[PDB]
Amino acid sequence: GSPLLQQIHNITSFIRQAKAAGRMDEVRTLQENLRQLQDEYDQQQT
Repeated sequence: GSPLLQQIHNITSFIRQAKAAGRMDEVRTLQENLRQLQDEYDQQQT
């Protein structure tokens, strides 16, 4: 739970910063990293 949530918080922040700097490749790969970790977090709780 909580450690995974920390990772999720951090990738979410990195996506915000990458969008603000107009770095598209970085945004798209990080969005896929986030999507995979969010499913892992949800399944562990589900």
